[PDB]
Amino acid sequence: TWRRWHRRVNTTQKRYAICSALAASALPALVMSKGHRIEEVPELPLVVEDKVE
Amino acid sequence: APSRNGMILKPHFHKDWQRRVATWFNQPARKIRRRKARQAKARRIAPRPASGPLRPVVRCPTVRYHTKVRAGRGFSLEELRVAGIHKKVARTIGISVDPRRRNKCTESLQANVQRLKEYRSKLILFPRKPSAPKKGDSSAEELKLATQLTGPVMPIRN
Amino acid sequence: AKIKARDLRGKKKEELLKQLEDLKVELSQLRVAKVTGGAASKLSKIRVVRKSIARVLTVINQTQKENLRKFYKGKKYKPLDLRPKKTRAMRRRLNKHEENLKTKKQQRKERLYPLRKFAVKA
Amino acid sequence: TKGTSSFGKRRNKTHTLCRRCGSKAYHLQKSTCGKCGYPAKRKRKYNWSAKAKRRNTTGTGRMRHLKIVYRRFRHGFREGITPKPK
Amino acid sequence: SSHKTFRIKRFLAKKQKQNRPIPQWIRMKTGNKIRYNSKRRHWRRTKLGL
Amino acid sequence: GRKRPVPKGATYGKPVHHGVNQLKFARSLQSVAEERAGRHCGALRVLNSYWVGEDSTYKFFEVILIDPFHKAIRRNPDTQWITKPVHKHREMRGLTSAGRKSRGLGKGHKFHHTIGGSRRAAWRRRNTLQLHRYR
Amino acid sequence: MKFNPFVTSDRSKNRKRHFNAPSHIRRKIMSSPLSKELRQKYNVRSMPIRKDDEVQVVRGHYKGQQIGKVVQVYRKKYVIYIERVQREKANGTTVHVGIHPSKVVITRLKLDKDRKKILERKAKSRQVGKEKGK
Amino acid sequence: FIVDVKANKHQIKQAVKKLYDIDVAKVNTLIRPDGEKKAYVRLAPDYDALDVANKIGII
RNA sequence: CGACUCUUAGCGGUGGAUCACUCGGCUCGUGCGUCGAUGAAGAACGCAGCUAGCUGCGAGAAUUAAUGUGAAUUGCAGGACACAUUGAUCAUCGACACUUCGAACGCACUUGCGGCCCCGGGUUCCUCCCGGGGCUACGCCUGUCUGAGCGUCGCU
RNA sequence: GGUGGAGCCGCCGCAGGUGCAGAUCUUGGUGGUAGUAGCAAAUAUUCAAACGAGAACUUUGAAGGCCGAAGUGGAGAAGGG
RNA sequence: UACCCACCCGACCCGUCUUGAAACACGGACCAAGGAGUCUAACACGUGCGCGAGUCGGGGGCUCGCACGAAAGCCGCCGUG
RNA sequence: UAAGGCUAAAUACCGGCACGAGACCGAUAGUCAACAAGUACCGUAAGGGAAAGUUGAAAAGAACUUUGAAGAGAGAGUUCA
RNA sequence: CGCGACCUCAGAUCAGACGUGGCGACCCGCUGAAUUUAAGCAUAUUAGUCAGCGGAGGAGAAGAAACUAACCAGGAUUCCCUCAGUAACGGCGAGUGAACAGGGAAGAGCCCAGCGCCGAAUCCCCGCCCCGCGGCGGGGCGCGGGACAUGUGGCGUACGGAA
Ligand SMILES: [Mg+2]
Ligand SMILES: [Mg+2]
Ligand SMILES: [Mg+2]
Ligand SMILES: [Mg+2]
Ligand SMILES: [Mg+2]
Ligand SMILES: [Mg+2]
Ligand SMILES: [Mg+2]
Ligand SMILES: [Mg+2]
Ligand SMILES: [Mg+2]
Ligand SMILES: [Mg+2]
Ligand SMILES: [Mg+2]
Ligand SMILES: [Mg+2]
Ligand SMILES: [Mg+2]
Ligand SMILES: [Mg+2]
Ligand SMILES: [Mg+2]
Ligand SMILES: [Mg+2]
Ligand SMILES: [Mg+2]
Ligand SMILES: [Mg+2]
Ligand SMILES: [Mg+2]
Ligand SMILES: [Mg+2]
Ligand SMILES: [Mg+2]
Ligand SMILES: [Mg+2]
Ligand SMILES: [Mg+2]
Ligand SMILES: [Mg+2]
Ligand SMILES: [Mg+2]
Ligand SMILES: [Mg+2]
Ligand SMILES: [Mg+2]
Ligand SMILES: [Mg+2]
Ligand SMILES: [Mg+2]
Ligand SMILES: [Mg+2]
Repeated sequence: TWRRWHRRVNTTQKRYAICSALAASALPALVMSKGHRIEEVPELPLVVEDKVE
Repeated sequence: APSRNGMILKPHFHKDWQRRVATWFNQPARKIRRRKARQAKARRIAPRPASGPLRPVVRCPTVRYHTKVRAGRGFSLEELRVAGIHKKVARTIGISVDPRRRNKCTESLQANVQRLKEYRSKLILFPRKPSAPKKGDSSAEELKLATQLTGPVMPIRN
Repeated sequence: AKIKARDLRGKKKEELLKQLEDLKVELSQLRVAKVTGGAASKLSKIRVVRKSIARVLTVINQTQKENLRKFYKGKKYKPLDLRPKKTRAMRRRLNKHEENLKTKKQQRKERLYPLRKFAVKA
Repeated sequence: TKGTSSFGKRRNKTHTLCRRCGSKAYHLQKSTCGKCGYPAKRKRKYNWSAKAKRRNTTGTGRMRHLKIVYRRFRHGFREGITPKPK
Repeated sequence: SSHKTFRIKRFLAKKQKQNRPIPQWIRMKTGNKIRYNSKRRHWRRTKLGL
Repeated sequence: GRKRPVPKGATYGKPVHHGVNQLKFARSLQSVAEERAGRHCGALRVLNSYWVGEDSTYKFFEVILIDPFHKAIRRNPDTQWITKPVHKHREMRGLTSAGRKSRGLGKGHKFHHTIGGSRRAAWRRRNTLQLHRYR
Repeated sequence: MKFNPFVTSDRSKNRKRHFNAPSHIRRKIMSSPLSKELRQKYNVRSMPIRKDDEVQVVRGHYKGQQIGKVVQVYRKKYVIYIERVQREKANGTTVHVGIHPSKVVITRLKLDKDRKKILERKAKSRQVGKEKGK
Repeated sequence: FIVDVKANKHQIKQAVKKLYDIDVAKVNTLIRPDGEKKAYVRLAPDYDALDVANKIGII
């Protein structure tokens, strides 16, 4: 039971992990290349009105 | 059998660590068990500083630690006859009484008295009954607040 | 034709004992019939009758005890059957005077120094 | 002759049925059982082989007082009250 | 033994009744796993709880 | 004193462990007295004890016991704290005046073992790895 | 998604709570839908099936439009036993064949004191949810 | 008769008497290997078994 | 082509791997924290219309009354009932019950022996005898009654 | 290709109780041996009929035999149930 | 390439301990299935990534009935060390 | 400031009841125990202590003819099989 | 050669209570090895651990300092981090091996005896009523008992308290 199940990351490491994930949430290359079926989408960092909330 | 440069190591596992190992997969459910107390206690004592009673400015002891200051246990006795607060009343008014502190200096005495003087002034004594007489603070200074003090009452910053 | 607890509840004690003793007899014969072939028809009844004896005897001890716990209701010194059977620890818990009792010293403190209500910083 | 020829004259009994245990371990001579140990007021349970403990503990039997305790608690231990009639 | 006690007699009475087969009708019950008794004894092999 | 209860000398094993005459009970004799009086009157709940007299061969410990279930005790508070089921035989656990001295508690630079709850629950804490979740 | 912890979602645990549920519950389980006519008339989607209720098979080998009446209910085999729903055995002795409620549709409820009040109370709950959503 | 196993003869006698408004010369009990207590009850000479069989329904 | 044998193949078995399922485990969390002389835990024996086992129950024995629930129940019978009805069944359970051992309690454990109270028959307390009900185990607390003591006195 | 009857795989990652010929390794199964060893302590059987689908083996009769009252005779204990 | 067969040359039975095994050393009838370097702490070097005279991590706090959650996020905490 | 004494709270929980989940095991694994499991059986006794899951979707589980003393077959029948 | 108080001590199937077994992870007293480790070995260690034994509860123990400190001081308990694998112990070797300060969870404080004050201000058990009765309790009324003067109630308890 006392196997070291869980693990560890530096805050900074795992903040600029989010950066790199977000920065590539633009760039239709990478996003499409996950099979994310974005072809008829108007623009990629896709912003929407705040009516949606 | 050592080989070529390490430390010595007296790891202490000759006893029986195995039986008495505490793993901590409570940790997060405990976090929450706790949450619900902090939470519940506050909703129960509705208007009352959630953190707890008022607690004195106090200096850390041993020589290294000198320059720091703390929430102490409770305000001294000598401290109160001075602020004009009866020790058994203080305990009902959310004023923390240690009665076990040797007060040695006028510096840290008046420093710590000013906290009581401060407290009195920004304290809304919510009256015994609704139709109640003296010392309870007026229906204006009463309507204005339902305000629990989140965080430590009059926090002591160095 | 079931001898329901409807129709017994409000009846005289001595009457029930006759109807019990009617059934008891009748049961004894159904055991005989069991041994002497009998018939499927009879070999069911033997259950209905058994149970109907309960349906009866219940009502007897029900209505006895209902009655019996009405003498000593009010009297102090009453028997074990009727004394309230919660749990040993539980019947040796303190009385419900004997914790909400307070020493007079303490009452005197509860009067002079009760806990106000108050929020602060305002 | 300590085998076969002695697995022979084995007529007479040491052990018999205990009136507390149920087991076949009354020593007739000693008149102590030696599964529970009888005249001994207390059971001989024994921290000792946990195997032989878990063969007869609260659970294994019927629990015919007990099983209806935990019933009564669940719901709250009340008595002398009957659900509202029709 | 021919000199028994009652306690010993009440045993064997019980044990004796525990040998009978399985009622055939059991085997038609909706959800069986039961085909033959499987706790049967024979005086000669398996020698009681005594 | 106390005498290792073994057939003859026969304290089998190593020559440290190899004694029998000269060695002492952990508890005190007073606490044994309390033990045995509270163990007679199993109904009664032990309080505490004086000394009355001694001899070369015995000590005479006179012991204060209470009925938890004199109404003269349930009904008066202060006293009604023995009644409560926690205190069932205080003297067997070592909660008596005398009985506690053996456990070796207090505050300070000597009551360091027993700095958890008690002698045992000191080391329960010290001879454990706090192996955290998250390491 | 479910949410309420204090409910299960476990492949096994409610596979279990099946062929161990008491006859009490099996009623609710052994329910079939009502035909459009009744579903209109009454404002109730589905009902617990009952011994003498008239029923149309919808799925199965011998689906059809023939309104047979229910005969009995294995709540043990946990399956119903209908009228011309039957097969001939090797000896000619006709035996009915099992069908669920769930694979059947009610075409005429057999009404009662106790069954009416359900139909009221289900239809009242339906409309209270629609009036609450309104 | 098969009889309840805690029965004595003066109980079996004041039973059989009470019921088949009979009277009993002597009772004579054994315990069948099975635990069932038998008790075969001689009825006084004035009084017949072969009739009181048909009353109690046996035969 | 003779028979046996070996190899390989075509099929027949034997065995029970593999795979695929899974009302069981295992692990980890949360809530609560459930005994008893009013007589536990534990055992014995018995109990179903057809029942050996498990399970459920206790001479009211595959349960008791009640409240929901609300038509089944079922291997086969059999059934009431009136399914316009505590109304089948199930869950709940709160109404009543609790065979024998057991801390097991009158004394012992043979299953025998008693004591003391009551009520049937017997008697007509005449005593058994036969029937029925209640007590009778050890420790100790508060109280009561009866006492003991050349213990300490008092009055005679 | 056949049979089988319910689920499965490819890449990029992450995770293992991870790959058997061996340990007089563990469990279950199966051979050769082999249709092999063997069914040898108390001298003893034979005929006829019955019954039976089926008889050396059951039964009845007849005949030959043994135990041979310190018994293979007739009753019990403990044990057995 | 694989099955049988045919020929010509080659050719000792594996595993293991072993200076040396085909061993007149030991294990090993055959087959299925199971089966042996695992986890944790502590070091140490090597390397990967973050930040850099800092840097962290808890333990604590603040933000959940978790569906995902016993996660993630955030804290003069952030430094009491 | 001992020689007298009480006490919530955090704090512990492989036993109980009641639940929720999983990078889990998946019937020689997983607990001894998926089932009559602490069962069968062994030992006088302390104690020891197993094996054993799967028809199909539905028993629709071969009616009937026929061979066979009977076990078994051949047709036939049922079945998507 | 009486009767009567008390003191000690018996007997009661007396009136009313109660104790005893089990469960046993966690909880508390005690007791208590040897494998093992040290390349042996007895010192040491395993390890105050297992068995043994005793004892409790919904948690257990402890707890309002005969403490900490050496500061310019703090301030019941327990718990987590931390100190810190450190001060020391040891054929100073195998191992062993805590504490003080800080931060944080939580955080509540209190009661006796004595000195004295106060017509025992007390307490227990009966009887009659009034309410209350499925955790037996209030209210009253009774020359109905009894403890208690070798001492029962209130204030009071050291942070002062009494007057
Ligand atoms: Mg706080
Ligand atoms: Mg006081
Ligand atoms: Mg034999
Ligand atoms: Mg298998
Ligand atoms: Mg398999
Ligand atoms: Mg005298
Ligand atoms: Mg794995
Ligand atoms: Mg393998
Ligand atoms: Mg001869
Ligand atoms: Mg004979
Ligand atoms: Mg070598
Ligand atoms: Mg050679
Ligand atoms: Mg070798
Ligand atoms: Mg103290
Ligand atoms: Mg205490
Ligand atoms: Mg406590
Ligand atoms: Mg298997
Ligand atoms: Mg297995
Ligand atoms: Mg298979
Ligand atoms: Mg298989
Ligand atoms: Mg097929
Ligand atoms: Mg106990
Ligand atoms: Mg060595
Ligand atoms: Mg050594
Ligand atoms: Mg050695
Ligand atoms: Mg040593
Ligand atoms: Mg030591
Ligand atoms: Mg040590
Ligand atoms: Mg132990
Ligand atoms: Mg401290």
